[PDB]
Amino acid sequence: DDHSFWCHSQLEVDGSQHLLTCAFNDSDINTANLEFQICGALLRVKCLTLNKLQDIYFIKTSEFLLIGSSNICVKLGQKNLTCKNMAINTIVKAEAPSDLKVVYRKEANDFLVTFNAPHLKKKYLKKVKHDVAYRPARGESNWTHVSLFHTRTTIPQRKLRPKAMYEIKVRSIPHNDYFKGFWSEWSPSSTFETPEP
Amino acid sequence: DVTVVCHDLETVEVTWGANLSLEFRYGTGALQPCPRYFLSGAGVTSGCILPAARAGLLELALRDGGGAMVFKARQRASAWLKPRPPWQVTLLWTPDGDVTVSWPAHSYLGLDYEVQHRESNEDAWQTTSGPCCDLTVGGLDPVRCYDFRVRASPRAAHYGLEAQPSEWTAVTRLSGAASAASC
Amino acid sequence: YNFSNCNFTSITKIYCNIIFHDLTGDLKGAKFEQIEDCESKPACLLKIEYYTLNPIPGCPSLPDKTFARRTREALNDHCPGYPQEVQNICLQQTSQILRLWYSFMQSPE
Ligand SMILES: *[C@@H]1O[C@H](CO)[C@@H](O)[C@H](O)[C@H]1NC(C)=O
Repeated sequence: DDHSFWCHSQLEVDGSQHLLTCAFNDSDINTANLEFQICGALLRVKCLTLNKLQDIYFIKTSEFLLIGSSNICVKLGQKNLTCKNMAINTIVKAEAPSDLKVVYRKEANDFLVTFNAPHLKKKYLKKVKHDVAYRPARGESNWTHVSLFHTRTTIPQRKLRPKAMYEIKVRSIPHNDYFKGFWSEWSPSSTFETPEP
Repeated sequence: DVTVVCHDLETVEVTWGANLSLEFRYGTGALQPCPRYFLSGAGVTSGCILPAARAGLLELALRDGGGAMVFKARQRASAWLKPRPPWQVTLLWTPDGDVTVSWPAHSYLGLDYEVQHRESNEDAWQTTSGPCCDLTVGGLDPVRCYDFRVRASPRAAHYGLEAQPSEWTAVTRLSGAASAASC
Repeated sequence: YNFSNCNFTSITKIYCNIIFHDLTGDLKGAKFEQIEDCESKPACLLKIEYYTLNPIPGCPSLPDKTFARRTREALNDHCPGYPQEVQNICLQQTSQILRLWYSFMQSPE
């Protein structure tokens, strides 16, 4: 009997439109005839109803003001089961970085890590904080994390085991005094090999 | 091609290059002549420096001999802002292994500061940015020498897209656990 | 209306992070000589509101553009008690508005 849910927004998804996604915390829930409705802080309309796709609800729209809060309600018919007030601008999930690449530089005794940061080309929210994580590809290790505000970093050779394969991936989160939210999905992982010492 | 730069919200420098003349005014008062031209040996003008006002619209009228308009503009002087570089940069090793970079404030708001560093041994600069008047740079090696430099960068939403960053400060060299003669 | 009671800090964050981008986005590099200035945040907001939400001949749709609706919403949310077409004219007015925002940013409260 728990209809608790989460939502996140994503800006400028396949063009100028923004995406709102919500889902129930409990996946073992009878979603029979349940709908998600968002009202308030919209440009031209009072409310929008989200579209269901398997276990998630979404709406891609131009209507968000990105100013002020909206009520998001889980409804059964005209009955509100649970409503939460939240601002689209404070639940932004960043887009994942892409094109992760690692090059060994012998002259520098290090590894140069580069990736592409999609927010740089967007209209709003251009600056994100990145999180690069790496560890050996085989076996269990605590990931090493590197926090960055740009799209390159270096790893000194000596920091890594020799003659080994590493896995590496990167994610991003909004870093903006107005837009706030959540970590992106991880990039796909890359792997690279370390040389003899 | 005429250029306009507002130096640190103190002066406005207009540069061109016949013999052009410049009139200017703030607001809707009377046009006034350039207070000081840059002149060649033959006495033909190359530019003008005039005072910057922090508010009010600066109208510029650059005319040919004969009285023809060759360039006009009307914007706040700050539209062309280029700040002075920060006056003196300080680097302080914290016990954490961080370096606090600090500088004196400019006399006006709306600037970001860009701090760059790299090993003193032609490698790429690393950048971090923030508002006045300090920030922290982590992960430095206590026994290596680093170069640091800073510039002030007018915020686009505050001053607009024709403003530009200051020159970089002269390099300040840091030595964590080493003397200055190690750098 | 008297804009002296607006929360300028909130309005500023909305302008810097949204409206500024909407304006520059619409102008696409076009700019025009500036007509008016203002010297305080309240006085600039008054002009901004007037330029933004009052239609003018040649651009009747101005108050309906996204940057304009967002301006209206920002004032509503943060100011207590706040209540054919030629593209070149639209651009001219949009350019005036952007520069009044710059004046707002540079002015004292
Ligand atoms: C050129 O114009 C400037 C500004 O009016 C004037 O001071 C100067 O005498 C002129 N020089 C000549 C050679 O006409």
